[PDB]
Amino acid sequence: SMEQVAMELRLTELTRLLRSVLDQLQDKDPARIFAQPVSLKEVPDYLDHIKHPMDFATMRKRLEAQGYKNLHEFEEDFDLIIDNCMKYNARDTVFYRAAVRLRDQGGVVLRQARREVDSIG
Repeated sequence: SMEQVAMELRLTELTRLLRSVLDQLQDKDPARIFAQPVSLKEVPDYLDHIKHPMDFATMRKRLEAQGYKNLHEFEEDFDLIIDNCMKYNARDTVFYRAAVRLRDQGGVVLRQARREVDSIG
């Protein structure tokens, strides 16, 4: 149907906008602490601690399969990156502090993205 295609064009445009959002958030992690999944080889107990791991590469695969239906879903995954890190690592660690900084800096980007998603439909 023509409706199905119009829907698909909106998903595609959302995917375009989320890709740019993703790039901007990832620039706020110049150390690449959140680039890749936590290694189960190097942290064998990780899944005893963290039930839903997340990282920027895993978000990027979902993105390019057009697997985010709305900004809320995308934000949930971004928040997992931050929240997982702040639970697993202590406050006095480079990792915890990197999450805080990403959260604070990401807030600005996400604030405007929400306006753009509402605005452009």
